Parts: sequence; C-alpha cells; structure tokens
Amino acid sequence: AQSVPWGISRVQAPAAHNRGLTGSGVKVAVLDTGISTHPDLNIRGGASFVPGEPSTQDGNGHGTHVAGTIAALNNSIGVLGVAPNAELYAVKVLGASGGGSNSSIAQGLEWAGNNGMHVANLSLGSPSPSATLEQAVNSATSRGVLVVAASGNSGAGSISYPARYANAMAVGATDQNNNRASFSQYGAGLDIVAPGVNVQSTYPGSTYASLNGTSMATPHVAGAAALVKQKNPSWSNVQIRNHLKNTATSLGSTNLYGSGLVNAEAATR
Ligand SMILES: [Ca+2]
Ligand SMILES: [Ca+2]
Repeated sequence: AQSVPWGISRVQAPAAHNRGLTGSGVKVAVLDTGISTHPDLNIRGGASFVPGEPSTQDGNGHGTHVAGTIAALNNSIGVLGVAPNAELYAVKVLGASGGGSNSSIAQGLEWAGNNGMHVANLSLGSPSPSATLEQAVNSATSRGVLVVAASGNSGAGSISYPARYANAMAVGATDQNNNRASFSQYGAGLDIVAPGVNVQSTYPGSTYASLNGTSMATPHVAGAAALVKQKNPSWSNVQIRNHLKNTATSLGSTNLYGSGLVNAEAATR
C-alpha cells in the first residue's frame, strides 16, 4: 500500500497531480550523499565528485531520503514524491559521513549546468562563505539551472551557505502546525519554507525512514519547481522562483518564513 507523507499533502502536491502535473520531462539533480537503487525510485543517471567514491550509490541514507521526497514513484508501495515523474540524477558531492568539500559541491553544480538540469537540490550547507561555491552557484544559474538550498539546522537568525547567496533559493522548515521548526535557520535571504519535521521517505535497504531538518524541507520546494516547469516549459529559473514565492501561503514575517509555505496547488493554477 502507498502512503502519502503529511508534508506532501501539506504542500498540496496531490491537487497538482490531479491536474496532470507530475514533473514529467523535468531533470532534477540531487547534490547529496548519492541515491541508492530502491523499488520506489527511478534514477536516470548521475556523477560522483567524491574522491574515492566513484559510484553514485548512497552510503549514508540522506541523499536517498531527499530523493524520495522529490520523486518517490506513484504506485502501490512506499510513499509519493512531490513530482513523482521527475527525472532524477544522483550527483554525489558528499561522502558517507555526510560531509564533503566546497570543491566537490562546486563540481556538482558545474556538472548540473553542463548537463541541462532544470533544478538542482542542495540539501547541505557550509558555515562560511566560499568564493568557489558562490561562482559555482552563479555559473549554474546563468546556464539556466534553478538552485534550491537548505537554510540549515543551527536554529540561528542567519542562514547557511550556499543558501545565503543571492542566486540560490533558500528553504527553511516548518512543523505540522505551520510554525517554524525550532532548528530552522532564518533571516536575511530566506525565500520560502516547507515541511521539515517527521518526514517519511525512501532509505537505503529498500526501506523507509523519518527524518527532521531543512534538508527535508528543501526537496518539497525542488519538487514544486518541477511541477511548475512541466506546466510552463518556457519559464526560466527566475520566473519559477518568483512564482513559487508569489503563490506561497504567507505565514507572517518574511524574516522567519520568507514568502511563506510553498503551495503546489496555487503555483500550478
Ligand atoms: Ca510509491
Ligand atoms: Ca539565497
């Protein structure tokens, strides 16, 4: 039996699926710890930029979990993605420990741009600015990729990098009451928020797990961007970004919530 995780329902993705929008034909790169083969996922390709981890399989679990929130398959098992027909690419920029380098992350972004990805999901952060990261984000953006990044889980009033760079869309996390999750970083640069508490998704070993974090929120937004691109094939990264903010459900102060809660229904109206 297939279950619909609460956050998928909260961003109203099934309404968009009922309009026939499922992310078909949209290329989405997951820059993370990899993505493992899973009965509820379809991986179309990928690349690794971790020294000594030449495969794209996931030795951590984080990347597989993030991938399922974007595109777990619509079928008789498991869970369901915001964009269950999106084309998933596994771009390994983090090692099994969950950490990587600004150089691997930047290589991943360059790969996404060079390979015509439409959306790049970065459920990761670096605590400090890096000109290398910034130029990579800028480069991918100028080639046409929409970069979506997590605000981070320290609870502080400033957001992590590369989410804090202007050309990266910054996503924070809400809970089931549509309040900001205590850990979700906020402040200058925050664009939008999405469910990030008790998020069930796909996990290595053909299983499912629940996790918390802005890493879990971010793929809700990447998924929604995929639905908007299927409806509006000519739209640029910038148009998609602005339309998501414009159609989000306001939750209050932009400092804490950016435009508010991503709404897949209102954005594909
Ligand atoms: Ca499924
Ligand atoms: Ca930003």
